Amino acid sequence: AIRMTQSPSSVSASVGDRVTITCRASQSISSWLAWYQQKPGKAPKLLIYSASSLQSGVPSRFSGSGSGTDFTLTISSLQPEDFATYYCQQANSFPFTFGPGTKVDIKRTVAAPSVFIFPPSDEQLKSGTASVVCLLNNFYPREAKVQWKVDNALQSGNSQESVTEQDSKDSTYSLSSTLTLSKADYEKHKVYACEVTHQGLSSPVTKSFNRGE
Amino acid sequence: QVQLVQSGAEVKKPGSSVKVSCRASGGTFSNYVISWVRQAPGQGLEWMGGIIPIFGTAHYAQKFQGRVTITADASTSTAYMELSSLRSEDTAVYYCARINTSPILTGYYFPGVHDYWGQGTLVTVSSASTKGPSVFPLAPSSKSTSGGTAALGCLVKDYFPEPVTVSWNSGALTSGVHTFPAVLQSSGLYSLSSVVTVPSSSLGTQTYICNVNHKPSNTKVDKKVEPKSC
Repeated sequence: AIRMTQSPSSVSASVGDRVTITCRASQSISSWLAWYQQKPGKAPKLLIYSASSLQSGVPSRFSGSGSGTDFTLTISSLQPEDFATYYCQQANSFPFTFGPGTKVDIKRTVAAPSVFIFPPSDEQLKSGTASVVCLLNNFYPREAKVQWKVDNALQSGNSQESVTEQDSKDSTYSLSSTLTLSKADYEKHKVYACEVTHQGLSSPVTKSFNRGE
Repeated sequence: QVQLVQSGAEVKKPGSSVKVSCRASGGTFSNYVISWVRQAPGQGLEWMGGIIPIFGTAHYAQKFQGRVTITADASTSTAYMELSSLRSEDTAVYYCARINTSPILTGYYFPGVHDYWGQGTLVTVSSASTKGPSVFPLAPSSKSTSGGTAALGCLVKDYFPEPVTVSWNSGALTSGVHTFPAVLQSSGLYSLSSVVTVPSSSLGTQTYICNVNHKPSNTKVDKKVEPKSC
């Protein structure tokens, strides 16, 4: 029954920064609150228990505070190994419940995506399906929006995307978005357009092609 | 001493059950609760239940009651989690973890601090059978160039299970490559793209090949990527 919330959902910070994350329980849990760190492909690790007790071996730059419903995790001077997702968990009562996580990623200057478009291959089209790909390359921050348009008509429900992990050299993200239609539909329309919206762009950018060129 | 070592990855059909093991160090087994927590891909953490291994006493989250059985065996120092009537919804990494009730002396469950975790066991639930990918070119064009460089790639489509590996020109080309995380399509098969940016002048002379391996099906596809008239 006890719902756990976290804010912000994500934070951008630099090495040396002080970072504070908050957790909230839907009712009072006294000090029965734990914090965990998780990195990609790895198990959670315990940092803080009893709201403010530091787990043995955990660096003293991590610290927790709060009691009742409102709680704080503070990383006082962030190190490269601290970029990760942080989760809270109420340890008060069944069912044990976790907050949704706060991702701390690497701050750099804003970088607009380079936007490229790829029509479907000859090979694929013969086999009866058409995949159109839109690449958003080397951008920051993470937040971005792709919209697909086909003869200027907006599309919904027929596209999928994924995003790379933040690049260890340049701290950017890349994103791939795939539009999938049958060969029958694909050959009805002409203009396939990817329209991208992002902080680094002063207005949304469109890349497109004409089927059969 | 403290170690929680879990069994290997599983692929199951809808309707079947899976039984995951968590082998523990003797002191951990003897003194503490072993809790189970799962995490669906891209998602948060969800408590399933826990057990007092020396007694076999099990408490389950309401959500899983009727489908989950947690057991333990002292002669192997191991805890087991069995989830029945699996669905695609149950695709997740399944963790075992030790609950440590410090600073409280009495009782096994509260406070429910999970102080050590196993490595996780991925369970993928899907009706699909093993299948190698179809690999399509993502052709460089005048619509994939910025300044003096061109983007090109490979679409690695309709394979099961994860993973595939993609290299470029048999490994000689690493710089500026982005191989994206696979998405699960509505068909139950994965799909992935891999892209690379290169100098546009090279597209005259330099051929680019993606090398796609899918170990589960013993398949390998080398796909030559060629410019398009677009």
